[PDB]
Order: sequence, then structure tokens, then C-alpha cells
Amino acid sequence: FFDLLPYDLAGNLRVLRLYWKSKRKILKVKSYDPETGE
Amino acid sequence: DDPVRNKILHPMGGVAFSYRYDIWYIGTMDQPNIFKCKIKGDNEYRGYQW
Amino acid sequence: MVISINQVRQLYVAKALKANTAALTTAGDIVPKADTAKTTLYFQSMSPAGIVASDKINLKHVLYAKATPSEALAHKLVRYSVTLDADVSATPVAGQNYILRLAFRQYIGLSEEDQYFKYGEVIARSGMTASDFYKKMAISLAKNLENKTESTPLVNIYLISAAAASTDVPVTSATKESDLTATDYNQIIIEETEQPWVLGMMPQAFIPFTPQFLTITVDGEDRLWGVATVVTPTKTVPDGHLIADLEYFCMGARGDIYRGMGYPNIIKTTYLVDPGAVYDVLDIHYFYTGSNESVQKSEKTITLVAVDDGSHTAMNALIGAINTASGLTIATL
Amino acid sequence: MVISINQVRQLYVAKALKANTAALTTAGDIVPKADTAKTTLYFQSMSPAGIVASDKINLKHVLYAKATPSEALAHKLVRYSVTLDADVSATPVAGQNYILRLAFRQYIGLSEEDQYFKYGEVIARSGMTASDFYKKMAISLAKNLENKTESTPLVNIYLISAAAASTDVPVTSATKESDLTATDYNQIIIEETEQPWVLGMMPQAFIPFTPQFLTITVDGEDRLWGVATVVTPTKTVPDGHLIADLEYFCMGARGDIYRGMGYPNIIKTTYLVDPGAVYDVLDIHYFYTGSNESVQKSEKTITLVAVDDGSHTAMNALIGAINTASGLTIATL
Repeated sequence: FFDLLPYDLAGNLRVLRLYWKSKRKILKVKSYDPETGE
Repeated sequence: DDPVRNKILHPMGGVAFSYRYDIWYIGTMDQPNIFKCKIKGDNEYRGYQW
Repeated sequence: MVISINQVRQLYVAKALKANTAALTTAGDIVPKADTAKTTLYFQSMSPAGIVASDKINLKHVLYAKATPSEALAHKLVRYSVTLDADVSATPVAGQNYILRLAFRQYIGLSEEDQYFKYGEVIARSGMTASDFYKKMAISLAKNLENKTESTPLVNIYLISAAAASTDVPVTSATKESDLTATDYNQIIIEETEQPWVLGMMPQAFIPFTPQFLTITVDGEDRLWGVATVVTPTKTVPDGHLIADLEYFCMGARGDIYRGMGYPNIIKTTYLVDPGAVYDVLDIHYFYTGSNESVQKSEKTITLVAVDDGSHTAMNALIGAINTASGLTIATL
Repeated sequence: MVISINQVRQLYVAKALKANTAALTTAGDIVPKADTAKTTLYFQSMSPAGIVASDKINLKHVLYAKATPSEALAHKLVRYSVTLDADVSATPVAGQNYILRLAFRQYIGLSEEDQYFKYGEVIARSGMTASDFYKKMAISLAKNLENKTESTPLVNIYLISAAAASTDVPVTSATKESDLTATDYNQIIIEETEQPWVLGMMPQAFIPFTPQFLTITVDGEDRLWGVATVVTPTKTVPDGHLIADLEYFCMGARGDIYRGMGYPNIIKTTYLVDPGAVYDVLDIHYFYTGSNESVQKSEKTITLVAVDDGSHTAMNALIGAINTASGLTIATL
């Protein structure tokens, strides 16, 4: 009683799982259909 | 023979703790004679003051 | 060297005392300044490129201010009187091999698991007295421990005659049997020596040893041969190498934390201490407190260093100028 | 401060002259040893880690030997005396702009193509005499030049009272014209100053200048209002910054060439030349020639510095020991 999280409680192991959104560079290209002019 | 903690040297060479003999278990007891202790659920402390 | 701090340690060299601000001309002077309402002490020094000040000691926030002399910081070199055990045999018996083993414990590393073992050996003969035996073993150890090929100075060995009984005759790897002309040698004193010191890189530390003996089978029994009793020390290692590495560390707070790291490009701090001079140390340890809910303490210290001349003249004048200006009772050493 | 060589040049400091090998006991002694036939001269010195000898100078193969006093290596700081042009007007004309330009030539550069210019400006008044013009010009010159937020010191401004005529009145940025109280000023002494010095890294160099004036329209004609003549120099820079750089270069022919480079993993040479003391240099230049086909010379030299106090007491005893041992004719200074 002072006024954190150990790694093993009771023979078990602390699995900290982090899910995060990184930022990925992509490219939007504009190509033409060969047969039709779209 | 740990020469840092054993600082008394024996007259017959080496540290004086090496000449100590210990028979830890005499026979079978059907229980642990010598063991370590814990408190049930005692998580070791880790706390920051920053 | 690297020392531990109570959150800072600042050093100022007192090479002279000038008593006023406008008299600071030579580098290394000191003027302890304080106001008449005894609330703040601070130290103006003449650095080699300008006038510097100390931190402002709040005189009520002082914990201790004790000045230590030059003889309380000198390492005494421990000795060992190696003799023949009289209860085994007073005279050396003519058949056994007489070996002495010196057991070093911090030979190159810092641990006591980094050991070193050097030896000395004499084969004893008939007609060999106790004095002719100590004449044969101090040569055998000086050809082992005090040779010109050893990488580090380990120990210094001497012999003691019974006529003189106090003065040491040194034995090195050039001394012969005919140089030592005495029939009354009664002990072999092995003394610790001064290890090399390079400023800030190789600090003042020593290699300790413990003389251990082998057995002579005097009467069908492997009795130990000798007894090594520690004598009171005589030679001191002076305080010059400790304070020169202590100033070398404490300049890193007011200056560059690196000292030569990268060598087209250093800020070369000019030091004021001489490593061949013995010094007195006064260490004023004070702290900081905000006048609010945060009464929590930030400990500091200021180490002042003045030269010792044998009668503590340069430090006792430094203590008295702090005593009257600031109103503290530093004990005059 | 790298110096050119014919071939390699070894320096040996001479702090003290002893007469035999066994008296060489502390760092800096020297003794000129020679034979009874005077066919080989060499120098034993005591370094911080033992007695070393120089190369053996075959006295038949000497090219020149000359000892130089301390005054000949002192750089005379060049002074410029700025007066008003008497052909134009000895009194300041009312309402014209007096501007002075100082043309610095080697500022922060190794070439004369890196130039720097500092200005000082005075608009003259109606009752402005000659002394009041020199008063306000030296105020305006020192407010531009000798500001504390300048990287390197450039010149010093000195006023001359006509009643004094030999004492320089220093004008800095902190000086106001209230402190300049004389009523007879006839010139403005502008003198170059010492650039900063660290041994080995930064050489001893100086920045030159020439004071140049801008034209004033006096009687419809644009005339230069002043002249800039060079008086005989008064201050000298001492020899301690050259020799402490001269020894540092010759401590790589004997010692290590990698001085400090991989900084914790070095060998460190102790330099036995005080950078704040003057010295006298003796240059002993010689060579070596081979037996049959190797008649080509290896023109090397050994130099010797010795600290002198006014009258050169230490060097003239060192020449006095070489002349009896080697049989040379080195002239005394």
C-alpha cells in the first residue's frame, strides 16, 4: 500500500498485446481500359 | 570457494569456507526438509516516483 | 576516477585567498562572499578564463560542513613480517623444500575472483642458519616479484637485521648474496606498492596480497612452515593523485561532460591542481527547499580544496574566512 | 602548429643542467655527454619515465649551431597612429561625416582574400576641436570593435594625451566619454591584439589591418580627413605559446603520432614545456653519411629549449657545458 504489473502471477506469464494503426504509403493510379475509352 | 564473500583465508591454502562440510539430507523424509517461502499471491513490488 | 554524488558535487580550488572581489588576479583564487544578514554564502573564484561563482548556499539549509586533513586521505601500505615458525623448527631442516606463496586478489580486474599467485622457493641445507635462510629467500622473491619483466609493480620486499631492527635494506632483482653482509637477518618484510596513475583514466587503486606457506614435513607430519604477521604501516601514498582525479570529475558539472571524446574537437579545460601536491578537503553539503507544499529536498555539495604544507596553514585561513562571513562553525582541523 | 623540416627535428627541454648521469632524477634535467676525443656528442635527459638519450651527433658532420634569445621570437604588435590630416584641416569641419574603415586582411581565413571591415563614425559639430573629435571617434570605434559579443579580439583602441605623449589611455565599449577628461588629444593608437591559442590544435597567428578613411567635402572637394602612420611597436607577445607548440610537434618523432585520436585508447605524452614562460632555443643542425655508396646526407637536427629570466642564465650555462664537452664554437648570447 503506497497511498504496477509484474510479469508472472502464480506461474502464469504477462502477455501484453498491442494493436495499433500505422500509416502506409499507397499509390492511386489512373489507367485506361484498352478496348473502351474509360 | 567464492573468494569475494569468503574473506577469511585458511592456513592450508584457499578460502576458509571451502573446508566446511555440510550433509543437507540424511535419509528420506517424504516431505521437503529445506525449502524457500512465499506469501500467497505476493506480487513483487514495482513502483515509480517520477 | 568516477565517484558517486548526492545529486551534484562541485569543486573549487583554493590556491590563494584575496578577501575582496576586485583582488582576483591569479587563476585559482577564492573569496568567500556573504551578506550581513546571514542568509546566503557563495564562493567567487578566478577561473583561468574569467571570474566564476559558486552556487548560492542557503545558510539555514546546511547539513554538514566538515574539513578533512591531508593525512586522513592517505593510503597506508600494509606490511607482512614473514618468519620461521619456531614451534615447528627454529632452524631450517636440511631436506625439505621451503616455498612461500603470495596470494594476490585484484591482479588486473576489480574482483577478488581475478587473482594472482607469485612464489619464492629455497631448498634448505645443513649449516644454513635462520639468517642465511632469509638471505636466500629475499633474493628468490626479488627475482620473482621485483624483476624488470613484470607488467605491474606488485609488492616491495625488504630484509631486517637484528642489530638495526627498524631500518629496511631493500632487495631487488640485481642484489646478490654478497651485497647483504649480515648474520642477523630475522624477518622478511613484504610491503604493498603504489600502482601507476594516469589522470582520470587509471585511478589510484591497489593490489592486495596475503603471504601463504607450503609444508615442510618435519617429523612425518606436513606441518605448515611459517607465520605471517601484519606489521603496522610506515609508508604512505599521498593525496595528490586522489584530488587530481577528483577535480577532473567535478569539473564536468560546470563545463564539458566529455573531456576529450573526439579529437579534432575538444573544449580543453585548464586545471589548477598539481598531482604532486598534498591537499586538504572541506566539503559543505547543503540542499534546496521550495517555500510551498514542495518542501522536498534537492541535495548538493561544494568541495573546496586547499594545499597542505604540514601545519595546515592554507586551509585554516580558508575555514576562518568562511566562519566569519557566513556564521558557520566549521571545525578547524 | 606544424613546422617544416629539412629532415626530422627532435626537441629536448633543458630545465636543469647536471654534470653526470646519476644526477638525472626529475623530469626535465639534461647533461651534454661527449668523449675525450670529441668525436661524438649526445644528450641524456630525464623524461617522465626514464633516462633517454638523443641521437649521437658526429661532430665532424655539423652544419650549423646557433642559439637564439627569447626576444627574437617575440611578435611585436603593430600599432597604427591615426591623426587628422593637417593639409585638409587641423580642425573638424562643421557638418561633415567622418567615417573610418579598418581593412582586416586574414580574419578567420588563411588567405588575404578573406577580408573583414569595421567602421567608426563621427558627425562633427560646430565647436568641435581636435581633442573632442578624437574623443568621440575612439568611443565610436571601441563601441563597434571591442564589444563582448565578438567572437575573437581584433584590435585595441588607445588615446594619447598630448601632455602625456607616452601613456596609452584605453578605450573600451564600457568606457564613456565622461572618463576621457583630457583636453589635448593628438592621435588615436590602434594596436592589434593576441588571438586565442591552444597547443597543437590552433596556431599562434595574428590578424593585420590598415586604417582607411572616407572623403569629406570640405571646400567643394572630397578630401581624406586623416593619415594612418605606423609607429614603432611597444608590446610583444611572449615566447611561451610558440615553444609549447614547437615541443608538441617534436613529440611525435620520439613519441606517438596518434596524439589523442582514439581518445580513451591512447598513450599520453607529458610535455615538459610551460606554455606561460619564455625560452631560449639552441638549434644543432647536422647530418649522417654512409660508408661507401651512401654519401647522401640525412640532414637532421636536435633543438633545445631552456627557460631564461631576463639575463639568460640557464642557456649560457648550457652552451658553456656543450663547448667544453663537444669542443664546438657555439656563440653565447
